[PDB]
Amino acid sequence: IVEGSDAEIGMSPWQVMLFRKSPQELLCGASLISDRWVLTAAHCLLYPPWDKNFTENDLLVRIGKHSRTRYERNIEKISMLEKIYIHPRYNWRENLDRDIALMKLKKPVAFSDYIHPVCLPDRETAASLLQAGYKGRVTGWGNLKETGQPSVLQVVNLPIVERPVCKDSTRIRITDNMFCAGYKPDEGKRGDACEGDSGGPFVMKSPFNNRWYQMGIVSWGEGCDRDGKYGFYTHVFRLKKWIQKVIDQFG
Amino acid sequence: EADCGLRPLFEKKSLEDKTERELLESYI
Amino acid sequence: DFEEIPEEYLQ
Ligand SMILES: NCc1ccc(Cl)cc1CNC(=O)[C@@H]1CCCN1C(=O)CNS(=O)(=O)Cc1ccccc1
Ligand SMILES: *[C@@H]1O[C@H](CO)[C@@H](O)[C@H](O)[C@H]1NC(C)=O
Ligand code: NA
Ligand code: NA
Repeated sequence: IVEGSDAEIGMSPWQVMLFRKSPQELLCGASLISDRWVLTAAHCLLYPPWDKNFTENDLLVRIGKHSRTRYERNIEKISMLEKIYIHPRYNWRENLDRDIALMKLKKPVAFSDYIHPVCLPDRETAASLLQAGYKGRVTGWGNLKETGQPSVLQVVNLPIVERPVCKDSTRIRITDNMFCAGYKPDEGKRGDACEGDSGGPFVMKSPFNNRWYQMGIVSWGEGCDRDGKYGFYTHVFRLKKWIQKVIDQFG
Repeated sequence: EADCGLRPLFEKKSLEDKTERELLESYI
Repeated sequence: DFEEIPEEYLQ
């Protein structure tokens, strides 16, 4: 996360770290959506241009974390993966269209002060909140700048950007399964996700019921926090039919 | 599930985090 | 850079 701040304790209790077994290293962010299911970006698991194609046994998820590097004894919980599900129409070839994946845990994780699931948006909450100017929050342990790494979880609040502005900022083909967020060059404030934040959540707090909803997944950007560029996020609601299908048939 | 999105150390205790108001204020 | 995690999770 670029130009963010240290998270407060328990600020993002749905935050999940995707952790490589060997070598032991951070792979990505992710989010807890129930006691057995974790949501992330497809490119965290499958990205052929970078020779990335992880299997279940390659990975762990670490839940309830704050420190990036410490083993947080008595606080974090570490889970093995039973199964990975990637969206069947995930487009890793071109533009990361439908950049979404689910991971089912081998065993349910116990909730605590530091571990708690985020909500997924219904159609109405999505319609109400996914509007240009409305801010969401992005969290992760990724790089602090494009060209370094945080001691603890970072957080940054960023405004959703008008779709034409998103489109005009890039040569990449944007789709309805993405939205973009970030400040404009003139606005003064700045901030962005960066490498390592991939797969983490873009959340919004509904003013209707005071619950946190995951509207987006950290997906892609040209560099990090570049003027005139924006961060692109998987549109969780647009792909919720797939999410529900997977959970309903495999859990 | 039914309890999703309500943080034990914040919403469940009626405590606000330091920047959530920035979000609320943007929801015009 | 990372602190070692308990062996039980790598077994
Ligand atoms: N670039 C850091 C960054 C910045 C903002 C956000 Cl939201 C996420 C991220 C992290 N995501 C990533 O780094 C992902 C991983 C695969 C390629 N990728 C990119 O962002 C690539 N961006 S890119 O090369 O400028 C344009 C691009 C976008 C999609 C497919 C191919 C090329
Ligand atoms: C990625 O991994 C799976 C399983 O090991 C494999 O079948 C597939 O062909 C690989 N490449 C992809 C999905 O592009
Ligand atoms: Na364009
Ligand atoms: Na920017």
